Amino acid sequence: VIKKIALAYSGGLDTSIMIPWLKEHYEHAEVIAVICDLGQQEDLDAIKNKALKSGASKAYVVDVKNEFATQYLWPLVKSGALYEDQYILGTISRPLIAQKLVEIALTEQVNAVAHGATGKGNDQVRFEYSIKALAPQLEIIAPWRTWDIKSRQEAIVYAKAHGIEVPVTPKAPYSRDHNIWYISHEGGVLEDPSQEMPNDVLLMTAPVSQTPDEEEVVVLDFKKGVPVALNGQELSPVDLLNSLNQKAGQHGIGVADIVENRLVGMKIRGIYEAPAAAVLYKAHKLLESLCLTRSTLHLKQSLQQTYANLVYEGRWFSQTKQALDAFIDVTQQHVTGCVKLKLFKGNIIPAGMHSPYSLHHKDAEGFINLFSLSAKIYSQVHQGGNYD
Amino acid sequence: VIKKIALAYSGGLDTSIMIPWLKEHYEHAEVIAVICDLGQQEDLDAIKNKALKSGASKAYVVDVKNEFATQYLWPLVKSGALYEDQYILGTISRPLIAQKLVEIALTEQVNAVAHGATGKGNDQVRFEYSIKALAPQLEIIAPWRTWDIKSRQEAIVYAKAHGIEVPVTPKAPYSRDHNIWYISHEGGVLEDPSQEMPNDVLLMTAPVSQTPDEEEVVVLDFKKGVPVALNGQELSPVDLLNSLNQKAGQHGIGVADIVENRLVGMKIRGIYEAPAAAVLYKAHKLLESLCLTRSTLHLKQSLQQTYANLVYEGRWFSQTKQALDAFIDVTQQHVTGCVKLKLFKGNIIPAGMHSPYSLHHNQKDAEGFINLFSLSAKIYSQVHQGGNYD
Amino acid sequence: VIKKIALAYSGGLDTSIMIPWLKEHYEHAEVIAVICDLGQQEDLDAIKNKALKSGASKAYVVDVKNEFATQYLWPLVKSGALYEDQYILGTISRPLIAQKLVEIALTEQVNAVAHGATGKGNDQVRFEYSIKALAPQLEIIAPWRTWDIKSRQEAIVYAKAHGIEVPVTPKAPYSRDHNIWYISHEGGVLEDPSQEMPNDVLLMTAPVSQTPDEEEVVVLDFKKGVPVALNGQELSPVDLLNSLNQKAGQHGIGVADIVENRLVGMKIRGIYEAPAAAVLYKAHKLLESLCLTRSTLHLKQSLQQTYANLVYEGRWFSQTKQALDAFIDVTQQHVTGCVKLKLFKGNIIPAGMHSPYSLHHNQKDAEGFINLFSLSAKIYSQVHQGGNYD
Amino acid sequence: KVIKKIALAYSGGLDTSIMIPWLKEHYEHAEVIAVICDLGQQEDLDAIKNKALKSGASKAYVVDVKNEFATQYLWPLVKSGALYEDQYILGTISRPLIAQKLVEIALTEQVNAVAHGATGKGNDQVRFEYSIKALAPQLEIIAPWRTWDIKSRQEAIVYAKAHGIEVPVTPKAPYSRDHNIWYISHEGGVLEDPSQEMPNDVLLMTAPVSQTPDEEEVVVLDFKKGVPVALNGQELSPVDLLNSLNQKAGQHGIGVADIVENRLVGMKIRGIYEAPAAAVLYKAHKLLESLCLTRSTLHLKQSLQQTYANLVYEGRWFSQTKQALDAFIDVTQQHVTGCVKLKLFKGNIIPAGMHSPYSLHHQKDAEGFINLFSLSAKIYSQVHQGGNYD
Ligand SMILES: Nc1ncnc2c1ncn2[C@@H]1O[C@H](COP(=O)(O)OP(=O)(O)NP(=O)(O)O)[C@@H](O)[C@H]1O
Ligand SMILES: Nc1ncnc2c1ncn2[C@@H]1O[C@H](COP(=O)(O)OP(=O)(O)NP(=O)(O)O)[C@@H](O)[C@H]1O
Ligand SMILES: Nc1ncnc2c1ncn2[C@@H]1O[C@H](COP(=O)(O)OP(=O)(O)NP(=O)(O)O)[C@@H](O)[C@H]1O
Ligand SMILES: Nc1ncnc2c1ncn2[C@@H]1O[C@H](COP(=O)(O)OP(=O)(O)NP(=O)(O)O)[C@@H](O)[C@H]1O
Ligand SMILES: NC(=[NH2+])NCCC[C@H](N)C(=O)O
Ligand SMILES: NC(=[NH2+])NCCC[C@H](N)C(=O)O
Ligand SMILES: NC(=[NH2+])NCCC[C@H](N)C(=O)O
Ligand SMILES: NC(=[NH2+])NCCC[C@H](N)C(=O)O
Ligand SMILES: [Mg+2]
Ligand SMILES: [Mg+2]
Ligand SMILES: [Mg+2]
Ligand SMILES: [Mg+2]
Repeated sequence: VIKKIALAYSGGLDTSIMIPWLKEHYEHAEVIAVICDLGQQEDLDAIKNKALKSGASKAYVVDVKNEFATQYLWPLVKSGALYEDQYILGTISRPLIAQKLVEIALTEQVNAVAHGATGKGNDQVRFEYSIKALAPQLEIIAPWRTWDIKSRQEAIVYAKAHGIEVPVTPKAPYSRDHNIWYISHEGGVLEDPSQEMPNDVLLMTAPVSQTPDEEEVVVLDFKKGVPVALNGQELSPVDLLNSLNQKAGQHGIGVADIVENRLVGMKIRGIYEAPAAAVLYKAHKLLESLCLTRSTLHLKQSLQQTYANLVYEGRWFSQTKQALDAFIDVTQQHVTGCVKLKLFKGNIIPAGMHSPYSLHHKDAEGFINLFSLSAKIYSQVHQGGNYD
Repeated sequence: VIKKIALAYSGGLDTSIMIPWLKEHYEHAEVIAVICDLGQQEDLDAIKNKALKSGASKAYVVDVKNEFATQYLWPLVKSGALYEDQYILGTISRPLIAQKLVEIALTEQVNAVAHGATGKGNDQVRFEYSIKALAPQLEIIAPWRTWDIKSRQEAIVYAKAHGIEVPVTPKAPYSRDHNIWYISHEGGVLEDPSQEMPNDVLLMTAPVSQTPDEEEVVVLDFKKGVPVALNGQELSPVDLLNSLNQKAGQHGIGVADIVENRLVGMKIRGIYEAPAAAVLYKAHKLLESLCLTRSTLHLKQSLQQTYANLVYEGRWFSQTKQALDAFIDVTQQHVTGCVKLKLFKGNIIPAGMHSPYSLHHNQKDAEGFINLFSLSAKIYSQVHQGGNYD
Repeated sequence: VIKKIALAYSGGLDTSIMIPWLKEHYEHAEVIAVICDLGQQEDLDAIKNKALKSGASKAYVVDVKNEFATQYLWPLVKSGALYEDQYILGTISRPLIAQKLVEIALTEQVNAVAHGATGKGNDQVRFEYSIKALAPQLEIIAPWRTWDIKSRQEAIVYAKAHGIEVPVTPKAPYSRDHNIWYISHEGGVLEDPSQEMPNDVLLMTAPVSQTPDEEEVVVLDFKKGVPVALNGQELSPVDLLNSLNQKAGQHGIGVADIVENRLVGMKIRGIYEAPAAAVLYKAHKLLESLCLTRSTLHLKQSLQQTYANLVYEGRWFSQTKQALDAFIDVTQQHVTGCVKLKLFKGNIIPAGMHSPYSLHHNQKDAEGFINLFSLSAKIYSQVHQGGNYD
Repeated sequence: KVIKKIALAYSGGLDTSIMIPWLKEHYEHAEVIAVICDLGQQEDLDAIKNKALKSGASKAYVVDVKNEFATQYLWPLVKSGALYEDQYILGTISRPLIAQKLVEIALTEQVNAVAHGATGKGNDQVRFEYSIKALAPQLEIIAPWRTWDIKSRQEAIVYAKAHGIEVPVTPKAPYSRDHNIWYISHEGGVLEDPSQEMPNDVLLMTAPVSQTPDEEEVVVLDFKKGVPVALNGQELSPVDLLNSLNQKAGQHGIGVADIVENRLVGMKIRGIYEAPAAAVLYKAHKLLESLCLTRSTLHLKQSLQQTYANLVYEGRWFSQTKQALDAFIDVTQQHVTGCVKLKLFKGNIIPAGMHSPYSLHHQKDAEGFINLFSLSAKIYSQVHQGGNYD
């Protein structure tokens, strides 16, 4: 008996019209909106009011920027994971959105939760794996998989029919996602990989041709694998990300133009901006090269893909992830020190690093003989053979 | 009796004095010098003549640039491997040097082979693993592990006592290696990772502040994972690497400043220049992302570290490498197409790609996939009711 | 328009009633049946006649036992793969069934292919992945996912209303699959892992208490990773498997009782009989331990899970599988020799092995190896003075 | 700087007995402290202590480490599920513990050096010395087998007699053995020919299958967080449970492995290993994991078993790499809690039921899952139209 539904509400046209749609298809159902502040830099008061004006009985706005940075982005930094060796995994936000939706749903005695992810992308998997992992008893409603709205023009017609304001502004040329960690752009003319990136895509990163002609030095202090200070100033994760995004963005750093494999089974061409992320990944990699032994570094690097795939596929809320985090946290115990980097014209240039736990500071013949003994034996057995 | 020794001879003071040293410690032994042209851009006829003036009975100069490109660098490009996710592995040349040394050693019926790799580095392992893999019967002599010479001034004293001319110009401030693929710099003041790279290190790459203010477009055509044309012009591998090294180096591309783990058990700070290698790695990665399925891409990426460690450790001549190469060659069958890149201020910027084998092209399907993909998570959370994942 | 359908036909009641059901739901479609002889040891003439009596216009019976052994089981033996470290993967037959279904469909102007795998299992994924990999243009029809028949009694009602004869003998208490490599049992009272295996499950393996009191020696010759002779007699793959299944089954060998993760999201309890497979896996493992270097063995063992998952998931017809097969075939080049084993009371006991390519054959070297192998540990403990590894 | 005191890992053999006078000879006025560990080798340790004192040791410690061997070494090993090269139960996991106790006493006694009696050709010298460097990088290590002029057992006997050490006539053991609560190892002698079956005088704790009981024996194992806590309904300490299970499973002929393994020191060795309780615990642990872990956790954990096994085999126990693996493993073991019933019979460990409070064992969706799971295969086959996967 669906009497009450919690909707992950982003403020767009689509989730706005899902409020009356949900109330139409679940008779006398009350709809509560859940709005997360992830750093998308939108007017959340206006989004809250729009949810209420659209028919929600309540509209929660939850500021999750610090929780996102400390509970999601910091473990990701520690993992060093890049999906398919290229993608900075900004959709790590989806399980956090799901977590807040489920938390509020359970305090509001709702029967079902809903989200506005489309029927063709990855985000629907991320949302629904997370919801099942957190609250297997909650019904999930995905209007894009059910309703007859097929186009933006149809959504606009429906919006006007239900008193939802639709002012004229052209269709966005690109489908975008924005949080404190990244900006993603896909769709439209981007879906043709034979074409270069158009010049109106980037939103927070300067094209290299307009970057400063003087390099900028940044000094990052890390403790146990995460950054705690910038240029000698202790900063919260959010403040450090904000400052580093501004600096590295001004210097054109961090743009990735990639073709990736979706979980749903097709390839997509995406543009990703993440200036601070690129700088943090570089500094973290340098410190690990100083502070981990060879065997630890090699084993940890061999698990980056596993971690990246888990994040990409929405499997954050799993024992598998818990076990990887426990492995990673051990490896990060001594990843503590100072990394100086020069930002300049899209480049992150090493400028020195140090750590109180730096490992940088007749035997050879015996090592060589025993290291190569199996090769010597093999070649004696296969005399005259080659390795072609 | 050791009557004949083949020496891998690079032309420095050290391998020059190894010639009388070997003749002294192996009485009446004749020494044959083997010099490889790997693209180090040195006067090899001068090096040949110095080998003979130093007491070598014969001095071979073998031009192996083409074979280095096709038999080593092209498999490396196909692998996509980077040691510790950073190093472009220019010492992939060491097994080739060992291969030419052994080939000549067997032709000349020598009793032993010798090399001048130092006793503290990786190159001695690379040479000696390769020699044992190719010719386990040959004795190996490494003078740096046997002789009493410890410093350059000690080598100079020895050279004077043994009729070896000492070059006027001193040893560079850095230990360097140079071939068509890369230039490496280590040692000296580079052994302090707390300092930035000095301004006198780079030899083939412009500093980014001194790069052109206009971008340059390059177009690379690939066939089965390797580049066959640049800007619409079919080029041999060596000509293509040469051209791309010039273009990308002019635009400041490809400098790596890293701390790596040696095989011999300690970390070293190195500077690596490899402009064309960076451009080819980028283009190859882009084309794989278009032409491989997800499962093939993910499996191949998971073997890159294995390949990189094998190359770094000198294990090129092994059945393990042969098996990896067979796997890689299958995955490269359709990595064929065109990649356009912009070179600019140290950046390699995607400018479009296409492939006749590109794999890039209902709502009811998604709900079923979601439910079964997530079923195990739903069962787990029902069993551990109320549990967190903290 | 779907005018003609090829149905993978096993001869049970369910695939029999699918023939009239397909004709009802695809207006006047012709249905041809494809029956594979995989070693299920059934009366294939009776199955062929039952397909025709049920309304099939044609019923092909294809003997695929040699193709199965040489093109599927031999690569599997070479891989050493066991799904979740326990399961011998007898459903490697499903891509072969799909391959014959498609081969015949494309000689018969067929528009759609059909199979009788249930909607809850793995086999439907295996069939339909394979069909899409081989012939993406063919439509696929799975009646269990579409029709309203939900029980055996409902199937019987439907058979009676459509002229399909109902067998006198009931449904077996277990869902079974049988080919030359294995017999699988699941469902029924087996779906309680808290209970031991009932005494009426096993079909080709003696209970251990009912095995001979004298051991039996078998001698297996291998060439390039696959068995070519048994007790000094060269035997075809099918004859060797048949003989070894009889011998090892009589000695109680090869029963696995496991809980496995399905691809479709849930765990299942299965009983698997595969006597010859257990013996061949053991002999192959022993010879690899003799003929492979350490690095090759370790790398190959690290890919067994990948291969096992690929087979289990039905991804046989993929470039990923082709690349793995290329890797594996290199590693098998020297896996050639003789393994003697004692079969006794459910045990496979090594009794000696040899190979012309066996790799089994100073104190000063050890100290240097130890010091450099341990140098990284010494540096770390000097840096972290007073620490522990708790 | 002058070596005044040496701590020696002292086993009671002839070899470490004569190392006390040898050490005192080669390090003038040095005293020798013997360190004897109780690992379950079932020897008279007070007699070994007395022999050390009689041979000239100033102090002789006997450290009972059986409980901590089980809880700090064997229990993590059981939780890992690791087998070296998929065959070896890793009984030399004891070597880092021996080194740890040696180093503790070394530091307490303010000695200048530690010594051990491992030979120059084996793995144990690496295990001891890696551990010693990881725990105490400042301590000098003395390995007399790598230094002294004693080459044979007969020479060791001559030396013992010239230095007052009792050598009564008792013939050379035909095999080199190691024994602790976890396993017994046998190698050397006629075992070094893999073409020969195991001789009938090898086994010491495991019945040959032909003399095992004719009635099966049920054991019930309760596990909590991946380790056994009770046997047949009785809570037992780890040592008591291992002792009881070794007796029961040994009586039923369980757990003998006859293998060829790759040494770290670069060559293969043929070994016989007995470990009855270990085989039973490994089987029970594997069954419980199959019930309680999700598929993705099981697959990832199984993929790290080889890493863990190699680390243990190579002596790298005292490392951050091991600590990180243990942290991963411990998370996966949090719900590996429940009851496994097994039948021991004639060398077989037969599943007889399992249950757990955390067991994970309990039409339209399947089509959508199939279509998206197989979409990349369909796209690939449309691009490579009509292609094959041979
Ligand atoms: N900050 C957020 N708070 C709550 N729900 C969110 C948030 N961001 C995304 N979602 C949910 O995730 C779904 C998918 O995100 P998204 O791709 O941004 O679509 P959209 O916001 O509906 N459309 P658009 O205007 O093009 O961005 C949304 O429909 C919401 O259900
Ligand atoms: N092109 C080459 N041809 C033949 N042998 C070579 C070549 N390059 C390197 N070697 C061998 O490898 C050894 C190690 O190389 P390297 O570190 O360059 O030492 P080096 O040339 O003797 N000294 P330096 O002058 O400081 O570069 C050399 O001594 C030679 O034995
Ligand atoms: N040897 C075979 N030849 C052709 N098709 C087969 C063969 N084995 C299995 N199949 C197909 O695979 C499907 C699933 O196999 P299976 O689980 O045995 O179902 P079934 O045979 O229809 N029912 P049952 O009588 O309980 O064995 C069958 O319905 C057929 O479509
Ligand atoms: N329980 C133990 N306590 C102390 N040291 C030990 C113990 N077991 C082994 N060691 C050390 O490990 C070394 C190698 O073990 P091992 O192979 O048993 O040689 P051994 O005891 O000297 N000779 P053997 O009588 O043939 O077993 C010994 O020489 C000791 O230094
Ligand atoms: N709803 C969105 N626009 N999401 C951005 C998707 C980014 C990227 N393709 C991913 O799947 O992680
Ligand atoms: N002799 C030399 N300078 N060799 C260059 C070594 C570069 C790098 N450290 C490597 O081991 O591959
Ligand atoms: N239709 C059948 N009876 N199939 C046998 C299934 C065996 C095993 N569970 C597997 O998926 O491989
Ligand atoms: N000293 C001994 N006898 N040790 C037994 C060695 C067992 C096995 N070969 C190993 O290296 O682990
Ligand atoms: Mg949005
Ligand atoms: Mg040189
Ligand atoms: Mg059947
Ligand atoms: Mg002993």
